[PDB]
Amino acid sequence: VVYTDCTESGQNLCLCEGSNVCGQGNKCILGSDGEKNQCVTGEGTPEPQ
Repeated sequence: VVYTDCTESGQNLCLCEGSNVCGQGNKCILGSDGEKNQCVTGEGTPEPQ
């Protein structure tokens, strides 16, 4: 039950915490304002098409 990496801050079923998944029910923000990545809960969508 693993996924792929994200492409931008905001997706969900991707990898944002280094290589750990970050997203279902929540929403990560990888590299904020040209900064770092972090996981927060919110409004987004799965990365897989």
